Amino acid sequence: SKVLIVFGSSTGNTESIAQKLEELIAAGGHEVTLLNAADASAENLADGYDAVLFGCSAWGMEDLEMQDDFLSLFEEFDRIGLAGRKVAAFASGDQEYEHFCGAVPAIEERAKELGATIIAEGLKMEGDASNDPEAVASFAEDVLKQL
Ligand SMILES: Cc1cc2nc3c(=O)[nH]c(=O)nc-3n(C[C@H](O)[C@H](O)[C@H](O)COP(=O)(O)O)c2cc1C
Repeated sequence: SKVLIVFGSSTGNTESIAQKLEELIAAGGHEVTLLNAADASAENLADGYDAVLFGCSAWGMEDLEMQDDFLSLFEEFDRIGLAGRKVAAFASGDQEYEHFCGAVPAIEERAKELGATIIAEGLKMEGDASNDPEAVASFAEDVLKQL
């Protein structure tokens, strides 16, 4: 299967998780493409992919709850081509904040509204990939079960 992992990361944490997921998922035999959301154009972004994984870190303040680069992309979700495709979401955040990884449920929410099938429980965790390999590895296995 073909997987696109698009992430918004401001200190490299979610970027980290995204590299790890690519690693684990390629070891599962699949073609993976890793895309920084700062470099992504929403229009037809999902063409050709069997599954799309969305990474987005949590930022309660100034920023309209989402990571910068991901907010610009998320607001164009209906241009991506998500109808009929498999989708899952993951984030890095901090439990000490009132709303922990709030982008997770919204990504799942909008995707599903645009006709995508959510294939794994959304990953909410703190730090980078190495901070919590067990959380990353579960997310990956769940995705890999739907590929
Ligand atoms: C300005 C500021 C606001 C934050 N707001 C939230 C938030 O409300 N919810 C949350 O879960 N984490 C919040 N965090 C934690 C960050 O999202 C956390 O450091 C995360 O790992 C960063 O991910 P990234 O490096 O991939 O962008 C905040 C951190 C900073 C410093």
